[PDB]
Amino acid sequence: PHLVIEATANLRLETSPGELLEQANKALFASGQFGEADIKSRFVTLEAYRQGTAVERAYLHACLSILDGRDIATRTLLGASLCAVLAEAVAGGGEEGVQVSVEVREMERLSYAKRVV
Amino acid sequence: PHLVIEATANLRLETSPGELLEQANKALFASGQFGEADIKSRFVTLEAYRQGTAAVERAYLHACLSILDGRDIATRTLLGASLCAVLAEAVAGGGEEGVQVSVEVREMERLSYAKRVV
Amino acid sequence: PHLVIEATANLRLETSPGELLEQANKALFASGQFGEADIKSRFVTLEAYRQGTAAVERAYLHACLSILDGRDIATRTLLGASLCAVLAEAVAGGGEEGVQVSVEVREMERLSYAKRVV
Amino acid sequence: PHLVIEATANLRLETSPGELLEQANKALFASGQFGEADIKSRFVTLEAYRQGTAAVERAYLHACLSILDGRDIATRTLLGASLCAVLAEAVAGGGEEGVQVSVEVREMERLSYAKRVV
Amino acid sequence: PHLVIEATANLRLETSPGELLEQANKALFASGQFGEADIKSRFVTLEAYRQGTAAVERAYLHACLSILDGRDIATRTLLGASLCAVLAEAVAGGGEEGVQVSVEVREMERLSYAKRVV
Amino acid sequence: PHLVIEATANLRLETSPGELLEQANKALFASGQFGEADIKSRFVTLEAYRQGTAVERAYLHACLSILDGRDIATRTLLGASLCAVLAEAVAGGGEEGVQVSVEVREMERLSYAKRVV
Amino acid sequence: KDSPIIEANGTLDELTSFIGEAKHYVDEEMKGILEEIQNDIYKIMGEIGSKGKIEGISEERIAWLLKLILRYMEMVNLFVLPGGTLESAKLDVCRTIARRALRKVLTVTREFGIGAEAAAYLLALSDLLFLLARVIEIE
Amino acid sequence: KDSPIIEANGTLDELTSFIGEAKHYVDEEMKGILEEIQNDIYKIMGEIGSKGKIEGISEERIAWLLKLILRYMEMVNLKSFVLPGGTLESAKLDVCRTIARRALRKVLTVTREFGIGAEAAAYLLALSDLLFLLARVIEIE
Amino acid sequence: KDSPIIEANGTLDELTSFIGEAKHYVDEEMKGILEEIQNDIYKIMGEIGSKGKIEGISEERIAWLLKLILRYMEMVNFVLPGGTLESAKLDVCRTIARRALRKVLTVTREFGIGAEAAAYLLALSDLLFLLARVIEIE
Amino acid sequence: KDSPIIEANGTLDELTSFIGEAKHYVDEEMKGILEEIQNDIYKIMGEIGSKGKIEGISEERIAWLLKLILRYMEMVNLSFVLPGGTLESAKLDVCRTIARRALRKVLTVTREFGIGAEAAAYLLALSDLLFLLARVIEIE
Amino acid sequence: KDSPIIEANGTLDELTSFIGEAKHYVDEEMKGILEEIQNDIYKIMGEIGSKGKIEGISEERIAWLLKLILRYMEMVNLSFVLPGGTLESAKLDVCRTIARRALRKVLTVTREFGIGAEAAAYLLALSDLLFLLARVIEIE
Amino acid sequence: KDSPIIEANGTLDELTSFIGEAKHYVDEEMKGILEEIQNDIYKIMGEIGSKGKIEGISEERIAWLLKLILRYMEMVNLSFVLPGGTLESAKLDVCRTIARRALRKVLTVTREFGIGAEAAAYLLALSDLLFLLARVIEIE
Amino acid sequence: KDSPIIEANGTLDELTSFIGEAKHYVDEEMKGILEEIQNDIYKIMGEIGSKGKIEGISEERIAWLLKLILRYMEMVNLKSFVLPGGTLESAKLDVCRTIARRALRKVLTVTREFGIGAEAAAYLLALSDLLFLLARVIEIE
Amino acid sequence: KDSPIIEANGTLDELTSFIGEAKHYVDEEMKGILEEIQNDIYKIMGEIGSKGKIEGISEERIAWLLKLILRYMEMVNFVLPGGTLESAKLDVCRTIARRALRKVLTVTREFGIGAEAAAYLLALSDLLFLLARVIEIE
Amino acid sequence: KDSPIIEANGTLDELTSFIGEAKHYVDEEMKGILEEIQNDIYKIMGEIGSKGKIEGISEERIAWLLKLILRYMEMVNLFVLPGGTLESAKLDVCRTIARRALRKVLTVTREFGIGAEAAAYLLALSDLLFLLARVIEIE
Repeated sequence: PHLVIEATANLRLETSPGELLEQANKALFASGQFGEADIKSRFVTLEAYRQGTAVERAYLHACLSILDGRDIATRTLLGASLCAVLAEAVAGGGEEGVQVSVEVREMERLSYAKRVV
Repeated sequence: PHLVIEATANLRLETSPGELLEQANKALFASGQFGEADIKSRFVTLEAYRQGTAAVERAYLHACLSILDGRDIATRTLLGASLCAVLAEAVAGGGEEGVQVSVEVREMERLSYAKRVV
Repeated sequence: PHLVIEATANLRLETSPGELLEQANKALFASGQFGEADIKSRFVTLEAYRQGTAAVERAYLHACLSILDGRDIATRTLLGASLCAVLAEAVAGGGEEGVQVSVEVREMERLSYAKRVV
Repeated sequence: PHLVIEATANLRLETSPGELLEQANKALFASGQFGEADIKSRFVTLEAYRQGTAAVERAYLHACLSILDGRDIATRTLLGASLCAVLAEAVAGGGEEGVQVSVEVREMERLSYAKRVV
Repeated sequence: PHLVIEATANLRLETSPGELLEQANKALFASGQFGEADIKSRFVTLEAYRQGTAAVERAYLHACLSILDGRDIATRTLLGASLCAVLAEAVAGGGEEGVQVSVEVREMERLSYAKRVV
Repeated sequence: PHLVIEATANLRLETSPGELLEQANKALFASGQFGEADIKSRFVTLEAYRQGTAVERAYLHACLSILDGRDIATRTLLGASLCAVLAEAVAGGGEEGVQVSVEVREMERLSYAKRVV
Repeated sequence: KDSPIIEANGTLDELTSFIGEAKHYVDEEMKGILEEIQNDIYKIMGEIGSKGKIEGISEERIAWLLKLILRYMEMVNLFVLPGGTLESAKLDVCRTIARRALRKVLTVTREFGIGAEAAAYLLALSDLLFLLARVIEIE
Repeated sequence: KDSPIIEANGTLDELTSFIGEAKHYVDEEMKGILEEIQNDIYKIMGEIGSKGKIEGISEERIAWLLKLILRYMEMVNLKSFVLPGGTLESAKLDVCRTIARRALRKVLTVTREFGIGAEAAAYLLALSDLLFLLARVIEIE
Repeated sequence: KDSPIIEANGTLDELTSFIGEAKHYVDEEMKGILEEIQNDIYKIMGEIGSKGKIEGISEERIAWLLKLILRYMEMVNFVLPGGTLESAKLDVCRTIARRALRKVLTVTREFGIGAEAAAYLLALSDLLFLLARVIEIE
Repeated sequence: KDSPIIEANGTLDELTSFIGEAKHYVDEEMKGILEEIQNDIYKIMGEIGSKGKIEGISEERIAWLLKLILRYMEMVNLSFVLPGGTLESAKLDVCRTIARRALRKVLTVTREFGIGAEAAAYLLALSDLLFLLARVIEIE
Repeated sequence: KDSPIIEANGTLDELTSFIGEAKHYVDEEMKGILEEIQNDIYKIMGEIGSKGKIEGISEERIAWLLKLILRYMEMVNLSFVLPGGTLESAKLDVCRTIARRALRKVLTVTREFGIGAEAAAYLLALSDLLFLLARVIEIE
Repeated sequence: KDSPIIEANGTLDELTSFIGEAKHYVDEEMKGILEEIQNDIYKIMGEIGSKGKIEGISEERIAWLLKLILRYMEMVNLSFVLPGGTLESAKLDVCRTIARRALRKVLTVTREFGIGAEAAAYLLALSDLLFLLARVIEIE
Repeated sequence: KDSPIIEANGTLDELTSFIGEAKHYVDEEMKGILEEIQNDIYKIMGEIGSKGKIEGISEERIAWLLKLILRYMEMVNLKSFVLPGGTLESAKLDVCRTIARRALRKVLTVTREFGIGAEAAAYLLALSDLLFLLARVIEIE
Repeated sequence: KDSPIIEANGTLDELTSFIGEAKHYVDEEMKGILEEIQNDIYKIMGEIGSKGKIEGISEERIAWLLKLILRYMEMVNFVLPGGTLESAKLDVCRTIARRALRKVLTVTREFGIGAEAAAYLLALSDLLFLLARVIEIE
Repeated sequence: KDSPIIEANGTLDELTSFIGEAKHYVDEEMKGILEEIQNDIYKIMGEIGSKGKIEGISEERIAWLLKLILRYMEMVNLFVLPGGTLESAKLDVCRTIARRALRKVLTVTREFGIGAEAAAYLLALSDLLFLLARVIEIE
């Protein structure tokens, strides 16, 4: 699976990006749905961003892409698990609360290619 | 919803990324489909890019709007059209030929989407 | 179509990102499914990344090809296989173990997709 | 059709096997379902047999009629009843208790059935 | 598969039961549907028999091939035809009129069939 | 139900046909599917037989005919039960292993006639 | 009360009524046979109407018809048109109705699994009625 | 034009014809009753054939059959099942009875699918009961 | 034989049997007509039963019924069924012929066979009607 | 991951768990039998979950249950009795009813996919063994 | 041997077995009640298994449960509580939930075949009685 | 009162009852966890029974189970083991298998009505927690 | 007129045409065999096309193919899978074989829906086996 | 595209390829005819593939085939397929044209397009038959 | 034994046979390529016939075809009618069959979820066969 975490530049985290990614991988691994070496995560900081039309804001968004063929309970729980990890890593940012969210999307399985060099 | 705008490095905009993002959020807000504080947009400049196989210098602008599911096709089509027009008018030019501008509107599974506020 | 290639910072490629993107566009063009000027690709290097939980230096390469919908499975599967082979050939190595290379082929809703040329 | 009649060695019949088979063929012929020369029957005496687990001398008579398929249930049921009555009448007795007499009517797949005359 | 060949006592064969059974097994083996060691055949001579109701002396030969299920009709029909030709060819004659030769091909339920080797 | 056991002439059993039939009836009775007095078994020795096209061989085959209206578990188990009984009765025969098998077939119920004299 | 149960009893009732008419055109022996048939045709209605809860005709009744059939086949030269005499005509009508009753009974058997003996009886009956009609024409 | 309309009229026609035969085996009183019945059947056929556009039998006709039924029940004493056809004449009425029941089944199919003919069905049901009683009366007398 | 085929032959057999009874209540001329009809019905049953494999009635038979119909229409001027006992028997036969027709038409609709048979049965039901009226008149 | 495959494994898991509880209420001999049964159930689950790709229980296991059944039938004499004569026997009656539920689910799988006939036979034999063991406890 | 007939008897058997276990955790009075219930369940199974051919429970049995229910309601005062206040009451809460499962299966049979309405009523009343008995144990 | 709504609540009730029994075989800490779970199940039943009209469990509850799961995973080291190593662990293995049955029923509701996704996630996490708690008892 | 009847005859026609080509790449003996086969195919087409009203191939024709098959099996010794087309001539027969199999599938559809053609299907099955062997014989020789 | 559109174009492509092979076994005149046919087939594929949006063959093409058919019928007097090697190739093409027709007709029945194409393919299968016979004769 | 499994193997067999013929009309290099293709098809048939139980072609085979395709596109001027030469005609026929095989394989993939790589291979194959045919005409 692939996990992409996008944070705004003005977001302050409790931990470094490194640490957050490690926690996220532990949380995903612990779900029992993935092989250890398959979980690939990456952290991205956004410098050009805007939230809404109105006030300084910050946000954190993650998107987990998994291969398809899982049920809704599994996807919902993976979402809930990561969201909690991400949320606890937020110290704050901007002048309002920080929205944290997680999308869990499925990748078509039959067409997915994978090779190891 | 989440809006990601990717531009090539050689694309010249009429205005700054900041202003473009603000215009995009206004355009989305105005659709009536979203709460003001939920519209999250981000702009990305691409340094390593190619378009086609021809040697002519090119530039492009692409946006992808992710919205929660449960909307009809008219709504999605119109959101696409609305943003595309905003993006197109922000382009001054770039490269040796016309700039391609496009918008994808994708739905995010609603039941599995997690959200909370710190 | 849009091709995004993400590589970790510690990945070593045989060729520059420029060269990789050109090869990828040739590979896609050759499929016969796309117009030459429509193939848009971009390369991204990741500085903050982790793979798995084990304390082993690792590197990876991932690509995601987004195409408009309406194609069959053979076509999508083959596009995946074609790109994956290109990406794999370009890897020199990186980290302390083999490099995983993968390709996702996803469809973009056609009716809602906007496109303009400036 | 094929009629196989199996009797235990200790069964006593009112008539010889020859006579029983002739009566059985008349009974089947009379049904109107068969050509005269097609009705083939055979009688078998069983020397090694056991009925149930109780230590009681027993005897039995069983017949199995195989007909080509394509007949209804009334026809099959009646063929069964007809033969069973003949077989029952022919039993004088045997063993230390009443003799069970039964008839199975089974269908043979028609399309695969081969028949030649030398 | 199991092949049972029943001949009347007054049937004259060109060859012995032994040779007939060997020919039958070759014919079945040659169909490509069976393993060599699985083809089990047996020959039975009938002493008590009747055919029809007419007093003319008659003779017959009948075989029944039992195979596991899951085969199509062409296969079953052909197995029938193959054996029937062998059996017919092997008949010299018997009785006062032509000999009827027939073959039934029946399927055995596969899931419930038990088999082991001692 | 009717049980027919066919053995080749060169098959050697541990016990007599009599004893084999009694064991088979006990095994069937024990299934709970049959009345005691209804189980009718018979043993047949084959003098003219051939197995395969190649070697002296022997075999043992049984066919159990029961009235229809039973499920697959029941039929499968009846098959398995008898097969085990038959197999343990085999001492050997021929120059190869002895194949032992059991067919369980259903008899049409509505058309089946039964009378007692 | 299921559609086919009702229809089958209806037809069996109709059959019985037609036999009831025919029995006044035959002699004492055939009349006695036909009355037994009407009784047996009633046990059949009980079984069908009750969807198998009530026992129908025994195997003895089928055996009885078969014995009569053999008795009569032995004296019948067995194509003619139906109704050679008035009396035989009545039995040919009964025969065609018995076949209609059979078709309805078979529908019940196929749908509910009951009535196989009844169907066999009705089938044998239609054969007996045929032969009796021919006997009248011959005699 | 619809299958069940056609089939129901067919059966009602067949019923009427059987009554037409039976009426030659009964006395003057029963003959008069049977002719009234044949006329009522024609009214029923009109209603069914026309899919309810033509009025059928009135409530008075059902009431008429019911009065006859009571008249005859008072004169019929059965203790157990009797076979059909005690006399030749009664046999004809038992045949008519079984046909009326067949007509009823077809009429009910029409009622269930089209919503018409409920009175007709009631009439045919009452008719079946009357024909039964008349047959028994002949055997008794 | 599928269901419609069986049911149609059943009904045609029943029709023939009813005619077989009615023919003992009519005079020599009508009896001859009714026997010709019973033979034609058998020919129809062959065709229906064999699903068209066996040829049925020729066009001459329909023409024959039509000639009789015109003969009788010329002699016939609402009545209830069964004016006389003899006419009643033919009215019963008529209603059965119509039942046979309905079953034959089902066969025709499903299998494409029997259109002439259906035409014959239709013409027959008209002839039987007229013959019944003729008996009452005479 | 077809509906009936999932449901059947679910039920077999539930069966195994109930046996796992019951085994603490029986003696050393019956405990050993019940542990063998739990292992056999896992083999069955492998076969069903994999839709026949993984081999399940051998014919030896069915033969094993049948031998135990004869051993125990010889020691059991019953008229009608209610479930649970003793606490320990009650646990086995509960296991029996679950084995039958597992069988019904396995049969659904067999009917739709053509797999599991031996498993179904095993479960059927198991429900008979569990019945007898329960009666034996009450007797002893 | 229609699918829902089989499934309903299966569940009723399972119910009876659970009661059979629970009866070893209650006193003499409740044990006697539970044994009467197990006997009534067998009558219900007869009726369902035979598709109505065999008579089931009489109206007397339903009346009997209702009398017990009133007896116990008079002694039970509840706010919201969780299942299993004591070990013994827990066993009856499990039985209650199973009786409801049995009811659902019986109702399916009633809806499709028209039989078992009294059985369903009995099972419904039973699930109410089992609830009250459990609460009584916790109270006492 | 749609078939799957009823069936899902039925199963959740059954789950709660089994937990109610198991809680008398565990120590004070696990008992407290199990009581919290029974309360959460009631919230789930409210939501399902009312077809989403009544709010169910918050995201906090799912997060709570996940925290416990990590706590316990850190203390559990397993190869393959059979269910029921000890009597107490057996009770939790039974609860686990029921939670999975509850999940299957809840998912049916989610698929047809669009409700209960969090409930399903909770039940899924619960079945993982119950597994670990059982193993912990056997280890300790 | 029915889809599967039409499609099956179509395929049998196509089969016959392919054999017609292949027969110009074989020797006199095999050519004679292939022409007998083309004639048998026409008989099959008659039966299928007429929905069983025209008699098809007699039993003797299947017996004939089976005798040829045994003749040729005795001369063919394969140890493992071989690719189609070892020689040009054998390739033509491998193509014919694959078409005969396609013809069989279409004939079986007809048999399953209409109950006709079981012998035809058996013939086509035997034919597929014969064509296989003839191809191998050419490569061997 | 919809199953039958795809399948029909597939078959038409296959037909064209078989003609492409056959044209190397015939003389200059027949080769010219076959090349015209391959061009017409492409025009048909456009129409079928585009669901009627693209115009297909004009009526002149059917008229052209019919003229050739009459020309050849005048020169042609039961035979097995493949009298000569060259004629065999055309018999194979004929059987494929009929397969193409069946697929085109499915498209016509479902979508209402391709009736002229179907007529062309039907006429083509007749022409190919005659050309094959002509080769054997000559 | 499911209908689409059988039909797909049938078509793949037919494809292999047509290639088997075509290989006698090409030179040593193309012949070698075509024999490798026939071997790969055999592996595909194994996978489909066994409903996925037997492994089919590796990603290496798809990569191999793609390399050949690029090799040939570089030397092909890429509308002509099929069959410019006799030899190229044979490959155009093979191409059309490979597409028919693909359609049948895709039906299997859609119904059973197996064969996606096989379908990709067959798709790539139909492209290679096209180019090889053009190469023959050019050369």
